[PDB]
This record gives sequence, C-alpha cells and structure tokens, in this order.
Amino acid sequence: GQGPELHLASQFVNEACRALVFGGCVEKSSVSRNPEVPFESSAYRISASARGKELRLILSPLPGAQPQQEPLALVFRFGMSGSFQLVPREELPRHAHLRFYTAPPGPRLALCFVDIRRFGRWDLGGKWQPGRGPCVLQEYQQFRENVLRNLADKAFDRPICEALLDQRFFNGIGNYLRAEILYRLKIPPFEKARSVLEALQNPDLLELCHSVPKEVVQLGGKGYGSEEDFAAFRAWLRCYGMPGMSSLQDRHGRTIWFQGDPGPLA
DNA sequence: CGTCCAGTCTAC
DNA sequence: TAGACCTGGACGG
Repeated sequence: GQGPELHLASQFVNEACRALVFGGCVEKSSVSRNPEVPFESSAYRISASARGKELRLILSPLPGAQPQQEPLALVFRFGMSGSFQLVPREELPRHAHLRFYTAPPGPRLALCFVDIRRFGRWDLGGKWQPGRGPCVLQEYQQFRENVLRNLADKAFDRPICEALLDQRFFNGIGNYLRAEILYRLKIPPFEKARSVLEALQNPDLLELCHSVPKEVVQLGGKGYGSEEDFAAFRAWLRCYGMPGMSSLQDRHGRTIWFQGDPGPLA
C-alpha cells in the first residue's frame, strides 16, 4: 500500500490489540526470506505507528513478564500485498509470514503480517529508513520545506509524475496518489518536476500531496474498516484506471493515468 | 487452459 | 538504472 494504507493498518493494530495481551515467540513462515524475530515474552502488548510508506510495531512486555526485556521495535514496508490481520490462531491465512499469538485467557488469536507476493520487508532496528523524506500525512510542513529547499537535486530533473514516487521527498505517495493529485490540478504528468515546483516559491501540488492521501484515510476501509471496504475507495478515484483516461509508462515502466496533455517529456 | 497486470532492493 | 522478486485476479481465446 501507500501512505494511507499504512496509516489505516497502524490504526487497525492499535485498535485491535488495545485490550489484547500476546505471549510466546514471533513465528516467521519458513517460506519468508525476511529475518527471524528474536523476541519471546510471557506477556507483551503490540502497538503501531506509521510514517509515509513505513509502519513501526513496538512489542512491549508487561510488568514482570519473563524474561526481563526491553521493548523491541520492528519496521515493516508492505510492498504490494502487505497487510495486518487479526484471526483465530487455528485459521491463519495463506501467506501469513509473521505471526504474534494472544495469551490466554480468552479467544486464542494471531496478529499476522500477510503478504501474498512477499515484496514486503521487516528490519529489527526500530529506525525509519534513512533517506526517506518526512511523512506527507503527519509531517506536512517538514515534508513541504524538504521539497522547496532541495529543488536543485537531480531528482527534480525527472518529470513530475516520476519525482512524486521519490520516497526521499514524497514519502507515502504511490501510483494511484500521483495520478489523483496531478488530475486535481490538471498538471501534465511529463511536465519537468523542478518547473512545476518553482511556480510556488489556491491548494497547490504539495498541499494536495498532504490533503489527498488524508481523504483516503478519512474514508477508512481497505481491509481495516466495515472486500466491500474497497467500495468507497473505488468510487473516490477520479483518474487511476477510470474509463476515458489516458495512460502512459514512466522511464521505470510504472503506469501513470491522466486527462489530456501528457506534457513535454513523454 | 493462457497471458498480462498489480514498490522497492540490489546487483551490474 | 533494469531486472528480479512473487502470487493471484482479470480478461481473452
């Protein structure tokens, strides 16, 4: 997912796990080529927070949980299929690659990182990816100034629809969002990134990088609401994959949707 | 059946 | 920077 999806996953984990207590190890699937999670505790709480296209879990042991241990942080990137589900222990989904198990008393559940295509990754540190810009959702001012302050970067030589996927500057923006953001302002996709941004030294392209993802979060759904959780989202799209929209391929063969003028660098 | 389509991460 | 990395759904013979 993109920014809003990671945000909604974080919200789901905090809400679902709020009154749960986990115990045991953190079981990785043998099939998953991500790291073993070396954590085990008689009783620990799980919480989440998001930043752009990253999600941090914190495993926090209870007072007197054994063994004595500091809380452990994990950072996930979801790839294309990543997600969290809370299921009964005995009905793990296909492709649950990392599982955390509730501790009795009560229904024996499993919080699962589910990732069909296995593009999602997790790291033991708790650190955000160095290089990643500030979050378009929760760090708008930082995000905005990081762009305007660095227009001389080679990244802004690229056309705008290519620049918007640079997670050094648009941490959280992915394919549907660049399409929907550009369509709101009718900015040609293959306009030169530096040229579109020097025009602002009216909601503008950088406000919309904040406000458009925020519209998706405020919708809810996407597996964290209530596959009809996607009804609203499908109806909310104005561009991405819509009848009578144009669509090219950027230099990395990613599909950009737009109306009218492709712009000078197609 | 068959083929094509849907964000990094790292080796060249 | 391409290509590699993966599964399943959507769409066509």
